[PDB]
Order: sequence, then structure tokens, then C-alpha cells
Amino acid sequence: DNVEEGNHLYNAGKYQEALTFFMKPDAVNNPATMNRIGYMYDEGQGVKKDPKEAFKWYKKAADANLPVAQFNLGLMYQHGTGVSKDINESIKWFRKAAEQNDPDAEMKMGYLTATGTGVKKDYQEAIQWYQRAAEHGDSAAYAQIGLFYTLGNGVKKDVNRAVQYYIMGAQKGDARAQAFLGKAYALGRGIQPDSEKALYWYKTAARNGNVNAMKELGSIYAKGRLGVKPDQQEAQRWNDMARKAE
Repeated sequence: DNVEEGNHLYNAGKYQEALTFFMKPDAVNNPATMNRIGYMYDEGQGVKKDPKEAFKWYKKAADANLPVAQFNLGLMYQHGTGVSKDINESIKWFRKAAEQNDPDAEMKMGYLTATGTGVKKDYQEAIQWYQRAAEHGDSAAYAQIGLFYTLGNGVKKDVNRAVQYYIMGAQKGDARAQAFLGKAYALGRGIQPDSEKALYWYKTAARNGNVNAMKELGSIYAKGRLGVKPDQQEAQRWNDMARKAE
């Protein structure tokens, strides 16, 4: 294959070297490869980053019914990256990509439905899209669903069930569910108050770049909440890092 070779060179950072292989007649015609050429233009892997040119390759690949590339194409409309911003053409593509079972597109559809951005707001359709994106390997989806039960958007507030969703997403690497779960342990809101497990999950979410957990952590050590020995050598570490991250 001229694409599988070009994949090996690209997988190993020889982007321009890999790009020539992809531009070969047998390679260009591959839809998955056509998508990758748009990516390389989108991030400047082998070329000077041109999003407008990246749009050309996303459209070719998305016009071949490639779920990854229909999502990418819908993004380019939504942000108006390489085309002129068309929020409502963008949902044509997310819809196609999401109904083709793309996880990222299903969640973009959970968002657009929950906010009513390009479509009639519907908290019930938004849950379905979010739960479907969870089945397809998206850990952020769990906390997005649990928010509905904590807040009460289209459902009666079931704080117990919301924390069950947080724990799921928290144990699968999601920075926010981890912070949400830490707050649940800390107040006993969702489950049984554990000052240790609350601290563990706060530390894990901060480790994963959740700013509210960093800020929370800095407050924990300074005041001396949650049974830590009050430490300011740690407390000022966290708050500085949070400021630096915004």
C-alpha cells in the first residue's frame, strides 16, 4: 500500500515525507486518507497551517460519508475556521456524523440540543445523545448527563443518580466528574462523606487540569479543611497554578 507506508512515516513524525505518499493516485482516493490530509493542513503537520485548505480535504472525505470527516466538516462551519461561519449548516454534518455513530458528533449533538443552539432545545433528546456518546467511548458524557439530575433540566433532581454518573466518568479519566465526585464525597451530597476519598478525587482532578479542583485544593490546605494539617507551603502552590492556567 502507498497509504500504509505513508501512515508509517506520519506515525513517526516524518510528516512532509509521509505527505508525498498520501498524494499518490492510489492514496488520494482513500477517504480515511483524504481526511488525514485535511488534518495535516489543519495543524500544519507537513505544511504551513491553512484551515481554508483543510476545509477542501474535509469536504472531499465527508462527501464520501466518513463519520470522522463529517464531524470535522461540521466543526469548520460552526467555528468558521476555513469557511464562513454557518451555525445551521454545521448541524447538517454533525447530524450525519452523529447518526453514523461518531461519539464526538453525538456529544456535540447533546450540547446543541441541551442549549438549543442550532435546534429546538430539548433536555430529553440531549440526554439520549449524551448517553449514546458515552456508549461509544466518551468519558466526558457521563458528567454532562449527571448535571441534568443535579440541576433539574427536564428531569426531577435525583442527586443520588447524578453522583452515580460522576463516579462512572470519574473512574474513566474525566477531569470534571473526578472534581464533581470529590465535591460529592466532601459534602456527602450524593453519597457517604469521606474526607479521604474527597481529597483523593480533588487531587486527581487537579492532576488532570480541572481548575476548580486546583482552586478548591489550595483552599483546603490553607484553611485546614477536610482534616489536613493546615499547610500553606502546599496551599499557595495550587492557587498559583490555577491562576497560571487561566
